[PDB]
Amino acid sequence: PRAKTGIVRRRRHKKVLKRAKGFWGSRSKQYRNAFQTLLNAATYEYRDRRNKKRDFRRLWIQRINAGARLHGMNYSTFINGLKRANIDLNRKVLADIAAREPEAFKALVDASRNARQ
Amino acid sequence: MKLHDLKPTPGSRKDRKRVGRGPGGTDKTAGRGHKGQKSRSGAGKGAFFEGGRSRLIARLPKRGFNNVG
Amino acid sequence: MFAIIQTGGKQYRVSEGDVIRVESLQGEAGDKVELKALFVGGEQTVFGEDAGKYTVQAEVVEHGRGKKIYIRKYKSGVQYRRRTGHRQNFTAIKILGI
Amino acid sequence: KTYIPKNDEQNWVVVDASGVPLGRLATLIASRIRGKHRPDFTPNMIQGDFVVVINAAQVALTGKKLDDKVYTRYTGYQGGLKTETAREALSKHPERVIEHAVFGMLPKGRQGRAMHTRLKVYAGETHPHSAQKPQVLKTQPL
Amino acid sequence: PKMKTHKMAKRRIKITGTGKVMAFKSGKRHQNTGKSGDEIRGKGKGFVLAKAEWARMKLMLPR
RNA sequence: GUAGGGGAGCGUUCAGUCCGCGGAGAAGCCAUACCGGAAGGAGUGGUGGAGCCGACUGAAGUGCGGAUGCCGGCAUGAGU
RNA sequence: GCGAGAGCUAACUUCCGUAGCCGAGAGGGAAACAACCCAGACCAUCAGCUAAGGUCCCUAAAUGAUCGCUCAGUGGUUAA
RNA sequence: AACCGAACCUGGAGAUAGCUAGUUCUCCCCGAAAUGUAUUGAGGUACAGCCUCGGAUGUUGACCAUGUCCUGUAGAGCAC
RNA sequence: AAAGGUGAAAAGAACCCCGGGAGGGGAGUGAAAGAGAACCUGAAACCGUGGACUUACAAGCAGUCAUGGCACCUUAUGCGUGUUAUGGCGUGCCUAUUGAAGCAUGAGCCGGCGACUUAGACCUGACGUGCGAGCUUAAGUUGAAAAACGGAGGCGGAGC
Ligand SMILES: [Ca+2]
Ligand SMILES: [Ca+2]
Ligand SMILES: [Mg+2]
Ligand SMILES: [Mg+2]
Ligand SMILES: [Mg+2]
Ligand SMILES: [Mg+2]
Ligand SMILES: [Mg+2]
Ligand SMILES: [Mg+2]
Ligand SMILES: [Mg+2]
Ligand SMILES: [Mg+2]
Ligand SMILES: [Mg+2]
Ligand SMILES: [Mg+2]
Ligand SMILES: [Mg+2]
Ligand SMILES: [Mg+2]
Ligand SMILES: [Mg+2]
Ligand SMILES: [Mg+2]
Ligand SMILES: [Mg+2]
Ligand SMILES: [Mg+2]
Ligand SMILES: [Mg+2]
Ligand SMILES: [Mg+2]
Ligand SMILES: [Mg+2]
Ligand SMILES: [Mg+2]
Ligand SMILES: [Mg+2]
Ligand SMILES: [Mg+2]
Ligand SMILES: [Mg+2]
Ligand SMILES: [Mg+2]
Ligand SMILES: [Mg+2]
Ligand SMILES: [Mg+2]
Ligand SMILES: [Mg+2]
Ligand SMILES: [Mg+2]
Ligand SMILES: [Mg+2]
Ligand SMILES: [Mg+2]
Ligand SMILES: [Mg+2]
Ligand SMILES: [Mg+2]
Ligand SMILES: [Mg+2]
Ligand SMILES: [Mg+2]
Ligand SMILES: [Mg+2]
Ligand SMILES: [Mg+2]
Ligand SMILES: [Mg+2]
Ligand SMILES: [Mg+2]
Ligand SMILES: [Mg+2]
Ligand SMILES: [Mg+2]
Ligand SMILES: [Mg+2]
Ligand SMILES: [Mg+2]
Ligand SMILES: [Mg+2]
Ligand SMILES: [Mg+2]
Ligand SMILES: [Mg+2]
Ligand SMILES: [Mg+2]
Ligand SMILES: [Mg+2]
Ligand SMILES: [Mg+2]
Ligand SMILES: [Mg+2]
Ligand SMILES: [Mg+2]
Ligand SMILES: [Mg+2]
Ligand SMILES: [Mg+2]
Ligand SMILES: [Mg+2]
Ligand SMILES: [Mg+2]
Ligand SMILES: [Mg+2]
Ligand SMILES: [Mg+2]
Ligand SMILES: [Mg+2]
Ligand SMILES: [Mg+2]
Ligand SMILES: [Mg+2]
Ligand SMILES: [Mg+2]
Ligand SMILES: [Mg+2]
Ligand SMILES: [Mg+2]
Ligand SMILES: [Mg+2]
Ligand SMILES: [Mg+2]
Ligand SMILES: [Mg+2]
Ligand SMILES: [Mg+2]
Ligand SMILES: [Mg+2]
Ligand SMILES: [Mg+2]
Ligand SMILES: [Mg+2]
Repeated sequence: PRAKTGIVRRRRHKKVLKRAKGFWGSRSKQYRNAFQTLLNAATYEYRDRRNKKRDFRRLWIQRINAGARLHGMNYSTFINGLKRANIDLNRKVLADIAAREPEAFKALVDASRNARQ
Repeated sequence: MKLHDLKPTPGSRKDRKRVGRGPGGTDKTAGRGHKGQKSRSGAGKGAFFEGGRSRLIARLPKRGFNNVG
Repeated sequence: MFAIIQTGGKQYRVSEGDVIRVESLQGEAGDKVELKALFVGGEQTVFGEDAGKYTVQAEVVEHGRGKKIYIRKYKSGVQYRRRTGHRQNFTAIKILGI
Repeated sequence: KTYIPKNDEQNWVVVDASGVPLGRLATLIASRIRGKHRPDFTPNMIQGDFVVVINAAQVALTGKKLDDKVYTRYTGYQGGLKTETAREALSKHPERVIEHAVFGMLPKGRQGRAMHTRLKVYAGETHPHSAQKPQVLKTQPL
Repeated sequence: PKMKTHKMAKRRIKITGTGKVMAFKSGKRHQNTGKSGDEIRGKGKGFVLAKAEWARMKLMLPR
């Protein structure tokens, strides 16, 4: 019994090719560059996911001291003074509190400063 | 009995090694190691310096009895 | 405003059905109790432990299984290419509490 | 999940460089351009302000406004580096010196080139952007 | 098929026993010898060790 | 985690047995946001116009990106 | 890196010993950078703490506090 | 008879090739070596050494402490 | 060397239209001309026409992740789909190597062909079955829509 490759290879190739949407040029049309681009793209997808965690970390922080200094203290002497205010621990995305309710972020500034005295 | 439902004893047939055929195992170089005289093959049980040649004490015949302990 | 502090469940203030990591006990009406970490009511803020005594009731809605991803991984010149599937379970919970 | 804003607003301010150390006036203006004073809201968008630098001519400089500050530009032609306008000389056109400092502290990508638009340097005491009434920043931080 | 390597047979390597490979003791054959009288005698019958698998298939049918 | 050893498996053709499907439409082809831990598998629609799926067992010419690999088609250089 | 020979007490030299790394080691730092510093990646999270290394703006984080030192851009290139 | 230090064709013939290149489906478990001897040996092999699988045994393994013996380097010294 | 296929049946397209023709458009036949003789299916590379979203201060292994914009709504109003602008990050693949983005090998692209096999009463192990102190046949004979018979001989059983 002979068992030629037919239908198998086209199906595999077409699944690779379909992963290529708006890939530029022969990235979208030739199988070999499509598959090769996907190897490097693997690298990027995994690394980036882990990194995106750390990137939103950064955006968080960068808003929080901007509001903090608007109230006359930096990030450092703030997220300290909430933690030194101990039970105050809300921590996760204080960014949004600073970015939408300033009546609240002002009270948190007063709390941190009271804790540092 | 159902021939659909015949089943060989588990463990009595194992599958052949399919050497080649992926990076899911046994990639590129087959079972083999890389370079070297491992390639289309030959040469037997021989070390190709000096094969432990010990001397020879010899007598050709024999004939032995059938045993009934 | 209200959001899971995605370490597990603890949160601030305001009521709206939302996703979370799985909650063990199922069906509905888990009524799962929630402990305040912040509140803004009447825009009258109360926070940290003082607010934490405040309750937040919330019923369980549905168990789920969020959208699929692939864990695919690659290294160079070494034949290291591996592909696997993954899918995270979750738990809708409808906010309701004080 | 995280809040991102409009683009709706543009806010102007005059910085007085008169007697300030350059370089420190530099980072002050560069941050007010980047948008780090309001919450950075989003990196993608230039939420930063328009800045008007007046009395740019009188910027102070320490150690050597001579001798030290050798600004340099390369021309594309062989022998085209020997273009080292340096020093006090560029305070014959002061608005560029300040404008160079700030530009080295904005990022080099497509936003930064666009952010260059938001710096408005006038060497004299006066500025003509009266129409967008800017009001003032000033000295130092905390 | 499968030959025995007849270089194994009347040569040392008796196959015999609990499956282990005896061999002889070698130096001072009938090449010249002054040397000791307690070595000229201690050349009777040795038995090798970590090569046996090679020796066996030289002569697995015990000729 | 490289050579290497071990484990469990996906898909292709052929064969035996079963369950069946097909001109009110089969394989093949084409699109797709569904499913499975992967190899993969289904749903629906378009095309086609005569054969074919699923399950269990068996046997293999059984899985390609490379080989200045082969055959064929078509491009670039260029309206030069 | 340490201990030695050969070498000019040269070499990203060569040859032994010894520990660690790369080889097959991703991640953070060292501008870039196999070997150096921190640390060994089962999968997911728009949660928290630290290590090396950092906290003027590119660029996450004290234009930090207290004593001094250097007015050379020393910092940011050897010596008799 | 358009390539003559030994023509062309067919055959042995799939010459031989310690040399180059290539060797394709998937996830899981473990995980090396570039050392030592020998070699018409040095980019090849044989046996060790390091990997894995299965069986047997069953802490015999690992650091660390105490006890005990062995040693002529660092340093030092000038008694050869 | 390459080699193939209208349709069940030639019923193989009278007649008309543009054209020297070639080619086509109708009318007819036929279930179908979505079969018309460059005659089953008709993938891919390659060439085009139309549409959506886009692009003429931009430095770029061609992606990836994040967010805004504009379309769209048949596994589909969502944790959607397509496409964009902008930020962050980001040194093709293989081979060969102490060490490859390498200015080191290979490759224009796509399709198909393309490499660990077979053999032998041969050795040596793992797993599984039958019979077990014993196990088994070879050549062949006779029967074959099927398999039985056939102890010659082979392996244990004694070693030095
Ligand atoms: Ca022309
Ligand atoms: Ca030309
Ligand atoms: Mg990345
Ligand atoms: Mg934080
Ligand atoms: Mg086999
Ligand atoms: Mg395997
Ligand atoms: Mg090779
Ligand atoms: Mg060969
Ligand atoms: Mg031989
Ligand atoms: Mg010799
Ligand atoms: Mg790479
Ligand atoms: Mg490598
Ligand atoms: Mg004997
Ligand atoms: Mg149909
Ligand atoms: Mg499909
Ligand atoms: Mg028909
Ligand atoms: Mg084959
Ligand atoms: Mg390959
Ligand atoms: Mg090819
Ligand atoms: Mg060709
Ligand atoms: Mg010397
Ligand atoms: Mg060296
Ligand atoms: Mg190597
Ligand atoms: Mg390592
Ligand atoms: Mg690393
Ligand atoms: Mg690194
Ligand atoms: Mg870096
Ligand atoms: Mg460096
Ligand atoms: Mg280096
Ligand atoms: Mg690396
Ligand atoms: Mg911390
Ligand atoms: Mg530290
Ligand atoms: Mg900062
Ligand atoms: Mg200071
Ligand atoms: Mg001639
Ligand atoms: Mg001719
Ligand atoms: Mg000749
Ligand atoms: Mg040949
Ligand atoms: Mg021959
Ligand atoms: Mg020869
Ligand atoms: Mg491991
Ligand atoms: Mg010797
Ligand atoms: Mg060697
Ligand atoms: Mg060995
Ligand atoms: Mg074991
Ligand atoms: Mg022991
Ligand atoms: Mg012990
Ligand atoms: Mg000394
Ligand atoms: Mg016909
Ligand atoms: Mg015509
Ligand atoms: Mg005509
Ligand atoms: Mg009709
Ligand atoms: Mg037609
Ligand atoms: Mg047709
Ligand atoms: Mg025609
Ligand atoms: Mg037909
Ligand atoms: Mg056709
Ligand atoms: Mg067109
Ligand atoms: Mg177009
Ligand atoms: Mg321009
Ligand atoms: Mg533009
Ligand atoms: Mg260009
Ligand atoms: Mg982009
Ligand atoms: Mg080299
Ligand atoms: Mg490199
Ligand atoms: Mg190149
Ligand atoms: Mg190259
Ligand atoms: Mg080479
Ligand atoms: Mg080339
Ligand atoms: Mg036999
Ligand atoms: Mg025979």
